[PDB]
Amino acid sequence: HGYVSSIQANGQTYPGADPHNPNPESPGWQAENTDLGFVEPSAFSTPAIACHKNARAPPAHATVQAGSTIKLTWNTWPESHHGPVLDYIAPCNGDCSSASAGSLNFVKIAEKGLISGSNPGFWAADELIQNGNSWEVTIPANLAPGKYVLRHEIIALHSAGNPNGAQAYPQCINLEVTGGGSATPSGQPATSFYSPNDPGILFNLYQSFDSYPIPGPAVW
Ligand SMILES: [Cu+2]
Repeated sequence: HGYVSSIQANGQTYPGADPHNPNPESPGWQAENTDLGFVEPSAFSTPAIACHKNARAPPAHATVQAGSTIKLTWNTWPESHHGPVLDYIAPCNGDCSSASAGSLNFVKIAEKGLISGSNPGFWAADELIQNGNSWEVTIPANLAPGKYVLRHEIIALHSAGNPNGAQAYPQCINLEVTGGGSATPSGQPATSFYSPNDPGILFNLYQSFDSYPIPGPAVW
């Protein structure tokens, strides 16, 4: 349990989207993750998996040049919640202030899963804790200018050995990308990412293994 509480682009720092205090200057999507909780695998076929429960587009955006870095800080992250950290992006039409999360066509732009070991092993989520509860996302240098939605996610696997036990923590952020990129992605809705029986979703931390198959589509 946790949420993205701060968003940095050089510098400019923005507050994250606290579900108990919707804030007009935050570029984080305004969701009903009031427990700072997760979306369960049975909901991976519903719009909740895009930007979290009942998420609504915010009226602010972070501005960032293609090729530069966004640094995201979580308010906290528990050591128990081992799992991958994944980043996706979708173009957004219009000013992105009325966009439906379920209609966004995302591509994956970065991922990290198991780093080393097993039972339970050391994971991207553990690195995120060691970094200071923070993660960096590089916006692809050839991404064309425009309005986009960044979807940053941890999938916690501490109960994922049981059916419906994985816990997905998506957090969406409105971006305006600037610069000299030329390419636009051809993505798919977030309901296409994951299934309850994917090997990286139904995954037992508490045994020996030497790899982890990261779920979702290929990095763009
Ligand atoms: Cu939790």
